[PDB]
Amino acid sequence: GPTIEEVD
Amino acid sequence: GKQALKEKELGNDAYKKKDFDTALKHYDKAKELDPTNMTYITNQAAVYFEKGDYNKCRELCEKAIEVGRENREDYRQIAKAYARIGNSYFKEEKYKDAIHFYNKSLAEHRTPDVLKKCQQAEKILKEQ
Ligand code: NI
Repeated sequence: GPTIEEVD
Repeated sequence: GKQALKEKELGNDAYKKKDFDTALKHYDKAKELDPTNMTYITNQAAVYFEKGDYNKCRELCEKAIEVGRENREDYRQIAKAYARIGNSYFKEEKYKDAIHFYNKSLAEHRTPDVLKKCQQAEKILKEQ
């Protein structure tokens, strides 16, 4: 489910 | 520079497996080797966000922004840092603040994901 914050 | 980025990438690998301790530590080493790169700080902000620590995430996003305005070339990462602050409000259902921060992000760099998230919040807010 839930989207994860993206790391750069 | 070189090792900084190898530190960030091990952190990135950890974060993606929800090993947040390890991410934060490698992110710290990255920041000690190159204090002027706001990406490591926004990366830490992501960790706190996935931990539920919305407040720390915002704090870290704010610092990343002060470091980036110094760089002066980093509008796209500045954009990311504002949209992360937006996201952290969105998660707490603080939609007016979410939207405000998305607008800040978009004004820096327009991106589809952030536009779509903004419209989602505007709709929730509309229909409340
Ligand atoms: Ni404002």
